[PDB]
Amino acid sequence: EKVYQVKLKVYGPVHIGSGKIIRKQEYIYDRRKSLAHIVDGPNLVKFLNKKGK
RNA sequence: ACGAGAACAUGCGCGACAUUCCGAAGAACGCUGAAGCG
Repeated sequence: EKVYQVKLKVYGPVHIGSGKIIRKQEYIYDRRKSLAHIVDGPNLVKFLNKKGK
């Protein structure tokens, strides 16, 4: 059995899904900075509970 | 005034000794998190 090393050169963006979709409520979108902060829900909820927010 | 009268078919003695229910054996074969775009 022969073996080879596959080199996938990405000429177009590739999205292998994970079965999980989030909405703009779940994560952060700084439009002016144009950056999306992916956050985890439990930490945000506990932070808001600590801050009373 | 019975071929009769007594007279335990009895005594000591382990169904016991040696033994692997093991030997061989892939829970794996195929399987794009993807299709349409409203």
